Amino acid sequence: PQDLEFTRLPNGLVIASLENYAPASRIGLFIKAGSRYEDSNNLGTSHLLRLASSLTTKGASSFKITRGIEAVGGKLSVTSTRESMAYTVECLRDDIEILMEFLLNVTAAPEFRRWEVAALQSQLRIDKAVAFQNPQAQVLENLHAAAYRNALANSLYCPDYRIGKVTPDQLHYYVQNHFTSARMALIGLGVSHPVLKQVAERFLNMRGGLGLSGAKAKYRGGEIRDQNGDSLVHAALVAESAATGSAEANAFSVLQHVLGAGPHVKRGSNATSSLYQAVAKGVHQPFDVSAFNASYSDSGLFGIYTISQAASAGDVIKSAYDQVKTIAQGNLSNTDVQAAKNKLKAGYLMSVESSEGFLDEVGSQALVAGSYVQPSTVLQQIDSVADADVINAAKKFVSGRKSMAASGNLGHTPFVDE
Amino acid sequence: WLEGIRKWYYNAAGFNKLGLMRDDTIYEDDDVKEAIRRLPENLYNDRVFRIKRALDLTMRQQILPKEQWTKYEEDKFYLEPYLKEVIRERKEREEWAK
Amino acid sequence: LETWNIGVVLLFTVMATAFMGYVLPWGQMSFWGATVITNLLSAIPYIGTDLVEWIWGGFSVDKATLTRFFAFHFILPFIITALAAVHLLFLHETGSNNPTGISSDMDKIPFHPYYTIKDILGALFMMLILLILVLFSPDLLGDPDNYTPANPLNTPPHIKPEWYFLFAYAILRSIPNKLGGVLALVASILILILMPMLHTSKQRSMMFRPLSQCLFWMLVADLITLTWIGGQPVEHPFIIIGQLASILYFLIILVLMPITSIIENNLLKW
Amino acid sequence: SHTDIRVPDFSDYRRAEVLDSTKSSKESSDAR
Amino acid sequence: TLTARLYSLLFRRTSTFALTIAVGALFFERAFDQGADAIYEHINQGKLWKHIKHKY
Amino acid sequence: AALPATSESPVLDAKRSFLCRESLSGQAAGRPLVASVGLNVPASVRY
Amino acid sequence: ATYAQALQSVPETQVSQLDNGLRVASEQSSQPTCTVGVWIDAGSRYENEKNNGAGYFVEHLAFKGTKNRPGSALEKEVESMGAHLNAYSTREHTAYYIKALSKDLPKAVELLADIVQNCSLEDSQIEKERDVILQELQENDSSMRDVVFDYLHATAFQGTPLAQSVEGPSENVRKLSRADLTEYVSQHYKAPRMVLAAAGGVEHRQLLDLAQKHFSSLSGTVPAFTPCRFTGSEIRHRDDALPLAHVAIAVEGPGWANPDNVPLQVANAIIGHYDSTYGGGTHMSSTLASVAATRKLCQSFQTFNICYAETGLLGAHFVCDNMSIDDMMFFLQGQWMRLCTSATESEVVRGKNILRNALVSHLDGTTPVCEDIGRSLLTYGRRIPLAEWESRIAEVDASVVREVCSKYFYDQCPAVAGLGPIEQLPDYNRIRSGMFWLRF
Amino acid sequence: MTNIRKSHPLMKIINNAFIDLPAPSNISSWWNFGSLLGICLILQILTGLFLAMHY
Amino acid sequence: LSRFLGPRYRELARNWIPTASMWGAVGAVGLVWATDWRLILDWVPYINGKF
Ligand code: HEM
Ligand code: HEM
Repeated sequence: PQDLEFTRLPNGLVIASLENYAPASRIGLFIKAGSRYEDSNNLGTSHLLRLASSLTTKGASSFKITRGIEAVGGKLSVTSTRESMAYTVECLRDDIEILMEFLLNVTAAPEFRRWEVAALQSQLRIDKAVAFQNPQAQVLENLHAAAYRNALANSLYCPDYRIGKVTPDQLHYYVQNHFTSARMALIGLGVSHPVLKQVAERFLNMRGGLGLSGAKAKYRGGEIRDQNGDSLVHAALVAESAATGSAEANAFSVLQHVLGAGPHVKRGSNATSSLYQAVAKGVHQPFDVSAFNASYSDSGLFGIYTISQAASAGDVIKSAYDQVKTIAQGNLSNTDVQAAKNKLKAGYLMSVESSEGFLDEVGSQALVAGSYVQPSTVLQQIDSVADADVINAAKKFVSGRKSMAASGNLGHTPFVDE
Repeated sequence: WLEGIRKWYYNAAGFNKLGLMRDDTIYEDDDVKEAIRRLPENLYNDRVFRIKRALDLTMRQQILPKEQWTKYEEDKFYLEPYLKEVIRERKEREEWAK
Repeated sequence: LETWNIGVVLLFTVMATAFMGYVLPWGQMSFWGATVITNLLSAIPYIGTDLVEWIWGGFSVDKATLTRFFAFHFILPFIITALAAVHLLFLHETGSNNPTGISSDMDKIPFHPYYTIKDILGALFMMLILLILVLFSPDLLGDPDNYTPANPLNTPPHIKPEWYFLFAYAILRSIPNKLGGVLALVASILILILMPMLHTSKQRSMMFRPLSQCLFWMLVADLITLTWIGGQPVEHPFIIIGQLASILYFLIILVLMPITSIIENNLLKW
Repeated sequence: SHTDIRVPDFSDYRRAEVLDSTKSSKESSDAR
Repeated sequence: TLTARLYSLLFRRTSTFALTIAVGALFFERAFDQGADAIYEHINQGKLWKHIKHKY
Repeated sequence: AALPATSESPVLDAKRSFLCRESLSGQAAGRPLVASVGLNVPASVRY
Repeated sequence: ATYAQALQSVPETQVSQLDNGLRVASEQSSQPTCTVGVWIDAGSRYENEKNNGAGYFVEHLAFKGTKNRPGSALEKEVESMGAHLNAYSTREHTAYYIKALSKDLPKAVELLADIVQNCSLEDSQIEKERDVILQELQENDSSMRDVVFDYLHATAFQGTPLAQSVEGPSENVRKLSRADLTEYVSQHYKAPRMVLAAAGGVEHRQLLDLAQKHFSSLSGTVPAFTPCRFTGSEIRHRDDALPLAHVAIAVEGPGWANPDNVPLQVANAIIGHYDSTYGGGTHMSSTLASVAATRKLCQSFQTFNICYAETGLLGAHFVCDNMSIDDMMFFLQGQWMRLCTSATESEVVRGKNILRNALVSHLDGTTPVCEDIGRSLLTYGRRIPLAEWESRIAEVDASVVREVCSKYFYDQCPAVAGLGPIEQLPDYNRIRSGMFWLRF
Repeated sequence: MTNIRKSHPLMKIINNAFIDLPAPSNISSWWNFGSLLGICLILQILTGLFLAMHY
Repeated sequence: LSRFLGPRYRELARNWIPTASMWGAVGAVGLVWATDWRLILDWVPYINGKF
């Protein structure tokens, strides 16, 4: 099924293509354009930009894009993290030229007409309310606001006061400063490399440079508490860990899977999760606990996420934190680290099974590192991680300053200091 | 000269005697309604006051002083591009519908 | 559209009412006008004669026709009242047009103080004209021969319908063919239903359209010509005058007005 | 508790064509 | 069944339903008037002008 | 797109309750959240 | 490839059988991970009113211990290799599967055989799962879509075992004993009704050797299936405390093996789906989606083709505020009628493209392919290749769509479920009249 | 707690048609002939009925 | 007109032609029946007896 072909053009744009010969083709344009590039004056600009695909472009009207992508059964999706924006077109392999022209019009020639932009402010409210129906969305937003001072402190969602105020000039300035060639990677699964090169030649010649150089994320170490009475309390307690793609980051991944990083068995007991066992020793109420890992280009957050009854919130949090401290005290066997490595490696290989997952991995790799590495190298990097590296990471979390975000009835929730 | 006839007709039409521009007098169908809805707010407010003043003038069966009349060479076709774009979108929808 | 179409319906119904009411005095003009305009319905192919004899209730205009015309004349204005109510219902969905042809929502006023008093003064003026007619020239707009009782064995030397039919009468007398004449007479009112489809101007009103005003006043003068001609005998000068007047009537509405509006559009660079 | 909801038996009102639960009701639909 | 066939052929579409109703109205008027008239002239047999006209 | 999405999006609608530890299991977050929108697909969030 | 050569290059599902009648099916790739599972022809439609819920209860107890792996030991083993154990139950099918590394397939296969063959069904665990299942019933009550589809099944298939819910009524949950569950497993977990599927980096010969080493004990070489009458009917649960109303309307659609399914799916793609978080809104080719976006008539709508062996639910589910239900019905039924009488070729082309895209995009990853293999061998006795699905889609036109939507939708009695502030949900006679057109 | 002219169901529609109806501030005498017609109609029904008492 | 024409509208015409001609036959039969138009009715076998 051929081999991944990865090249970097003189404009700095990256193009990577794997022709797997699958009936469907998937093309993603990955850009360093997340909400970490906003400042205090244009918060929510990139959220409206995420919602702004399928608006009129210089080469195709809004009706043309909607109707002409639905005609071929195609899909146009925009997925944002705090650091990246990925624009994906997926369709059958015979219709990829139409979808690629649409994608290139969307990213390189956006028009941001004032009436279409003013008729899109309502979906900021709709989109954010739908996301905030999950109690974790706002807890993670508050955790980033309380862990950072400036850059990663920015929400993926528009501030409520900024809704109805994100202007077309903010969108134009944003695209002109973040959608540049040396910040972009076009990655096609199920396409030929020369085709992607011709696509990258017909467009994507904005500046061939680095655009606006966003600020370094500054650790804050604060606490945000959202009393809202919800039956459950969601609490996140983190410290600064490491930037993505390092030996320390891999140690933090192994530590996440030592502590427990989500369930493997349906309705199970999370037996191999040491955090879960520590909490279930004393907390006989319904609960969930996992280790939380958030790695970024210039920083990272490692800690614990707990969901519990309002009454038992403190007991769950103290139990989890003391289990982490016990790992920091050098109590960590080789079998548990082998099991954690197996979990991590299996999860990594399973994430790239789908075309969406493999495309996302290749795109993030091309943005963060500017190079592609096969899963075998990733797995042996996981293998290289030693026991002392895990013990460390846990020490760094324990000794590190903490940021906390909780939501629910917090009358029994501790503070960062207690 | 075509422009002699054009300026003659602009004087004879006489909406300039009311302070109106040509695009103020257009019959408001659905295309024109969307075109007016897409105007920037300053142009919309100018249009609204111009039209209100002209209605106030015709209510008295009066016209403005000749100094205040819209000069033919100063008539701003402010609504023309918005209307052309609205009509282009309608025409595209219809071409799709066939 | 909806109020204009209701108005066309109202025009036809008012004409039917007035026509049937004019027969009620049973004078010479009543009888012979009913005779001519009912016999116009025989020109309909196949079912025409049966339709006329059924409307008559007999072989000619006679007792059955008079009593049924009284009944229809009594009932029709109430149908007109309902149609005028529907008319106003449709009109209030948009409000009124205005002389500039421009939407005026930024300058609306309450109806009561302003247009109740304006409509009342208009009503007083209408009453003045009507009372001058009633109290000073009661017979100015009528024919002396309707003061003679109807005589089925003696046709009046002239048979002219009421003045407010004469234009259509002139139109119907212009074309020799019976059925084509009737079709032209009906088209001279059904053509009002074509005005929206024939509108090619960028502007709603003719306030800023000098050439369309010229054509409009030609159409008014031509309708006055047709009224005069329909009041005159079918003789040498009046035949050719009425024929050219009818052709002009249709050629303005269907041809000259849209082309002239297109020319005006181009003169305004749109 | 929504799984505790059962439609009541409508056999008393049913047409004879559809009294059996084990039969396709399409096979009588046209006739019905 | 017969009613399944009638529905499938003549009742499913409203235009064909209406055509069946129109043709049936014509044939029903004919047959119903014929039957009702025969009943009325049997009840009143010999009493009507038609029954006795052939003597005059 | 062609496929409907594991979950459609009612705003102003209570989603689901969690009453058991078995249901609560997996609801804790482990990775930073991503936000996804789509022309013809339900919007999603992931943690 | 040109999508015609790419379909022809898709790997072939290899199928074998054990002497006991267990079918073994695998689609191989070069991926370093696999999904392997057991799909069983067992569901709630196989349960009567006294046993209803037993299959869900057995799925609940599946991973809680076998005679070889007591309690958490099994879970530990799965978790100790990075694998993921999952299970599900429907009214007709039950599945237990593992996502593992390709080198873990032997153990995974072993772990599955044990799970289906030697579940402990311990009474203490049965009581703990009784409590869990009651709490999950109350959790499912909170999901308006799940409730409205249970209601739709209950009224459409009233008097039949297809009206039953998967979980059963809470009274059965409280009353089911170990003897009930052992009887359910002994009568439904049989080799002739099971399929061992595997998709991914799995060689068929090796999987077959594993199945012969771990499943050969199973039943060698009987109550199963009665047809389920469909009923035009409505069930309306009014709760004006609910912010949004859910409405599900379905006619009797075809069963699994009926070719009419392919045109009908095409037709559903013409109507499409929508929710208020869509980019396209007013510009969508689906008329209902564009009207719903322009007028804000609903929060979402979806078409569905639920299939059982011999019947199914063909219809639509929508969510809207109290004052728009009527509109949502009017525009939805109208679309149905517009398809029955005036389908039109270009939107049939669009719907065909949508269907091909749905079929190809769905089969992305080892787990969807493993489910496709298992469920396909249960419903068709075969894995239908995507080239065949494409052949069946290519033979659809507007005449075919008009004919099949006429056969299933036009002048048919629907089954209707309403939940919430549904006072404006139209009366059943009005909906039934909306199922035909007088102009036509 | 309410103006009868706006609350009462018959007065509501009379009010909306002839009192509180927004009318253009600049409609001329040519716009009077609607009400005139409505008056003419009424006159014809009145006189006519009194004529019908003897005809 | 321009907004009309095109393959889709000609296909709609073809789709509705059977229904239109069926309603035409319905109107024809109903008009023949209501007015007792013998010009056609004299050819209908049993109805022929009514004249
Ligand atoms: C029974 C006789 C009629 C009555 C009582 C009547 C009544 C009215 C009234 C009261 C108005 C509002 C006031 C006005 O603008 O004049 C009006 C407006 C109107 N009528 Fe009539 N009308 C009648 C006949 C007609 C006829 C014959 C037509 C022509 C087809 C017509 C078309 C209109 C139109 C288009 C308007 C709106 C005019 C505008 O706002 O610019 N009506 N009618
Ligand atoms: C639309 C409103 C009406 C119009 C346009 C109208 C018109 C006419 C006309 C032109 C005449 C003949 C006048 C003449 O003798 O020269 C007449 C006569 C008559 N009308 Fe009316 N009429 C209307 C309403 C009514 C109504 C509603 C009635 C009955 C209540 C009525 C009763 C009569 C009677 C009895 C006559 C015969 C006596 C007479 O000649 O004056 N009219 N009508």
